[PDB]
Amino acid sequence: KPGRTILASKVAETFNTEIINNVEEYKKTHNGQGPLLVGFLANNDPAAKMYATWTQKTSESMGFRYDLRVIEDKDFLEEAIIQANGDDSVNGIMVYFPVFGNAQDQYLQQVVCKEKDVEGLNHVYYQNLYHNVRYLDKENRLKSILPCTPLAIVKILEFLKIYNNLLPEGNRLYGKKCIVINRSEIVGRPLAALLANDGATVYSVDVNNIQKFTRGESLKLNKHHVEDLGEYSEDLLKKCSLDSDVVITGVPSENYKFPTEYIKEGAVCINFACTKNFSDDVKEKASLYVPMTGKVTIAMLLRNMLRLVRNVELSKE
Amino acid sequence: KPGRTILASKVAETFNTEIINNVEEYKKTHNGQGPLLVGFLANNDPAAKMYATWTQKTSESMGFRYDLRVIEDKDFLEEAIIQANGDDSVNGIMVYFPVFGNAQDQYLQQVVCKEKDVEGLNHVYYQNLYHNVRYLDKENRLKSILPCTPLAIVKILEFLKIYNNLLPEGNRLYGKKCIVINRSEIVGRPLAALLANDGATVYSVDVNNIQKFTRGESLKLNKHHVEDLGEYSEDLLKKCSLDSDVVITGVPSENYKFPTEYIKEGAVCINFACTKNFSDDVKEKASLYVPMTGKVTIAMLLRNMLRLVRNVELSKE
Ligand SMILES: NC(=O)c1ccc[n+]([C@@H]2O[C@H](COP(=O)([O-])OP(=O)(O)OC[C@H]3O[C@@H](n4cnc5c(N)ncnc54)[C@H](O)[C@@H]3O)[C@@H](O)[C@H]2O)c1
Ligand SMILES: NC(=O)c1ccc[n+]([C@@H]2O[C@H](COP(=O)([O-])OP(=O)(O)OC[C@H]3O[C@@H](n4cnc5c(N)ncnc54)[C@H](O)[C@@H]3O)[C@@H](O)[C@H]2O)c1
Repeated sequence: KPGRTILASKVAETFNTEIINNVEEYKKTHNGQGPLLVGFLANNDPAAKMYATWTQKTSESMGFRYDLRVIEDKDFLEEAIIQANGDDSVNGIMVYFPVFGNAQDQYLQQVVCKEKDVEGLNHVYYQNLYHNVRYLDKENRLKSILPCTPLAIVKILEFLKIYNNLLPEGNRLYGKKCIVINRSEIVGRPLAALLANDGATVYSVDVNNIQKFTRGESLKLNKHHVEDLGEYSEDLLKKCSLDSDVVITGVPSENYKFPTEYIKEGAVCINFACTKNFSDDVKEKASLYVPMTGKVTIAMLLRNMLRLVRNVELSKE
Repeated sequence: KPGRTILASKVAETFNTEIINNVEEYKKTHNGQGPLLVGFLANNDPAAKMYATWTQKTSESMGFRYDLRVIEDKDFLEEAIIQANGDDSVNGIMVYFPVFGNAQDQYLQQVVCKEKDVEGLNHVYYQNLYHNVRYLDKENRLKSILPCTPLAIVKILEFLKIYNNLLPEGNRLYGKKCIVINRSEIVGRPLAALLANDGATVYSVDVNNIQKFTRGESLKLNKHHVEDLGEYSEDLLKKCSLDSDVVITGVPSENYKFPTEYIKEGAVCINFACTKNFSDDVKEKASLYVPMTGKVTIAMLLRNMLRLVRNVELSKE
């Protein structure tokens, strides 16, 4: 029996009602105006532009004052971010990567004012995710947000009902096997960790080697315990994936193909890469298939902003 | 006439007297004990171990309580850093890269407690270097340190007398042409920038393309203006280098060779890569030749620590 297909939009539909209401309350207190979310586009990519347009329309639709400040020359994007940080009118900032396409982007993600960083690119949010820190302040008022991409995927699994919503917080994924074909510091590694923290065993795939992320094994630090595995062998990946009942993928290659033999029956497949790295025939094998995150990522990024704003008001004094 | 050769040690000799005296004053106030500098070694590299030993002996020699906490499995190095951050006894922390050998190391460099980060790996010090910020606080008490590697190279040039010590601060390199064969976010890019900020025109070389870093061109941000150049062409590099009277190199390849034809007569050559990327015959062409930074980097890293400590006492209330 062929597997169904769930669109990112359908998942995002769920959050609309929640997000909207939060914005309305904001509008009251802030004399009719909603929060100003700025988006920096500094790359010449049709896909990025398309996504940017999506974020634009979706946010405006909800009631956000969205501004898409496009930069010509890469190096000035930084400067733009600086004055934007100081711009009180600006309530949230996001950057459309790849800007430079290397370490620089990772530098830039640390330039955005932490309080306004809606995507959760700032290092602090990453540490907190790895060390299971829920808040920021001592008095537990300011809740620490998580980077939208992995947070979205999680929410996707929650929607798909994989997260057994009958177990205590941080263990809903107990008896589950997951595999993430990506270990990028921006999404892959954090995603795998985030999953493992919820109970599931994770097979983290990388070009060089594979690893097995599991629950924290220390008392000095509540961080996921990594179990290193054999060097990247094609047939090895197969074995790992076959055991995994949940597979996530995010390889940048526009011509990547995840062998459908690897997919286990009933396996839930999710792709976050801006490209189609999944082989079409995957439908009959996977129980559920989500072609691309995108729209879901946007919803999270938005609600994250709402949390940041609430945090600003919460830390106003 | 063949060019001379200056050893990193000889340069570091200069700072000994300064560093020592600062430590003695510290010893008084802190009942005979000097500052505790911890070094995390988590890589299986003969060179790194050798360097670690050097830092160990040099610091102890000066009067620093040096501890070399070696970690077996990479993933636990992080945890070690955390408890070390909280360890009040620890006055400074440094990490021996490559730990993981990828993005992770860049993640880890942001895990070290900013106040104890002696090498200047933390993002804040990088921003300040790029935005010419001298201090941290509003009242201009806490001076912001710069990452030891590029800071060392600068000090090397200051020693070599390239920095015309008769011009006002931040313009001693005015009529000088420099080229940096490295654009790593950790050293290359910051170094080139740091140089340009002092007046000199910089040719930043990368595997993909070359660029021309120059003085700040904006009023909204005091950041060096980058002039992008043609894609990396071998004979192009030649042209750039020929104009450059000062050449710095840091390519990781143990078998790299910088064609001596590129070197201009009287050109000052410096290498910071842990490997010999310079062709031996370079002596007759270059006016001065510094084989490797190492020892100088250590001295800076040390004095940086002294500044951090002074900053801690300075921000005690
Ligand atoms: N949907 C979104 O909102 C969103 C957000 C962030 C990232 N992304 C996607 O993720 C990509 C991130 O890649 P990057 O720029 O960090 O590049 P990179 O190549 O440095 O990292 C890619 C990661 O995937 C791994 N990978 C690459 N080829 C692989 C292969 N053949 N087999 C197994 N693993 C492989 C790499 O080892 C690495 O861990 C982006 O290009 C984008 O397409 C999408
Ligand atoms: N002496 C010290 O204390 C110290 C400190 C930091 C770094 N280092 C050295 O610098 C290296 C940093 O490299 P990385 O790990 O970031 O690796 P990487 O390959 O990601 O970056 C190396 C940088 O040099 C450039 N480069 C590489 N090959 C080149 C070539 N053939 N021609 C021109 N440019 C080239 C790359 O484009 C990049 O900008 C280290 O391996 C180490 O050897 C030494």
